Amino acid sequence: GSALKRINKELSDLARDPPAQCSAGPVGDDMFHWQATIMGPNDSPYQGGVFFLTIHFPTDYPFKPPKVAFTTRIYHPNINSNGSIKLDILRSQWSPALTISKVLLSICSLLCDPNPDDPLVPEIARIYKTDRDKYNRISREWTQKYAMRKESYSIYVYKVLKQVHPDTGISSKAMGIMNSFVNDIFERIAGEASRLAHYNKRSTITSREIQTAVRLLLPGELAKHAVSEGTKAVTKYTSSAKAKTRSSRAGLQFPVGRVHRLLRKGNYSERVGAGAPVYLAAVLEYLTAEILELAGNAARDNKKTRIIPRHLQLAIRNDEELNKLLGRVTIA
Repeated sequence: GSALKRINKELSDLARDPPAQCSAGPVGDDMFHWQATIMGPNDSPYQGGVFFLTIHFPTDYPFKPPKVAFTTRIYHPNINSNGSIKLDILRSQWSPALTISKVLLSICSLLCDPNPDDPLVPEIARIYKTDRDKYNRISREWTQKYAMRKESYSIYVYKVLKQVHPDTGISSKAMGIMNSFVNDIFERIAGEASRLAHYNKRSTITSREIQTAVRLLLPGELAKHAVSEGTKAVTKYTSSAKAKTRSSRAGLQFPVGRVHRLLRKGNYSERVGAGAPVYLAAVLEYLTAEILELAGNAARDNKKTRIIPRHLQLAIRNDEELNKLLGRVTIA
């Protein structure tokens, strides 16, 4: 679609020469929903703070303006508690010629030079005009008080397979599918968790939002066992000593740090608790163990010692719950 491609080009343009004091990227695999971070302009009382914004592209982009709003509380004549930004380009003076990079730069200038004559919060716009010292001081108070290549898991898939079926291998084509399953589950769970975080106005994704997403997106026994594996992992991670590896502290084969990084890298939320990646990592490992156990069992009926894409198709189709989860994923 034109909207998508236009969005993808701006990202490419933004990626090469990012805007000063700014950065933006999609949320998960959703190109129509971005997260943006602005470093406190040096020529402003907001210096030192990191402000988080949300961006939503309409279907008719670039012929319609993007919906931009602050998720971090800020004190400004043109920004209200809803994060709404009164800026001419955002609504009145939209043009397809503008870019998200230009928008963000126009917002930065707005923080350096407010427009108190066309205000969104009158009290702030009055304090700004009559007592600039009071405005600058409160701004810093708020700044201080509020603004402070598909992934591959071949090793861990291999490690789980060695636990479940020590004498069964997996072809390269079968391993690629595994990576597709793990990445899809990651995207869908994280995506939902992000939704829940924004929905309830939470700046940190914790194991709480990871569990609710699992309980909602996984069917029947898969969800019940998944929730059990995620809980057992988070319990072991808290009690276990700090000296050993995050994955080891949770008794998992999958990498917590990598998941934790991806949780941040994906812009699913402003922050990500330390429990969240453990929970998701445990959930990812369990499903991998389930899929690999069935596939290997499938490779055995045909007297094969190496899982191939066919045995993966079979293991999913033979299990009602898994097929409900992995039906859409392609299997060549």
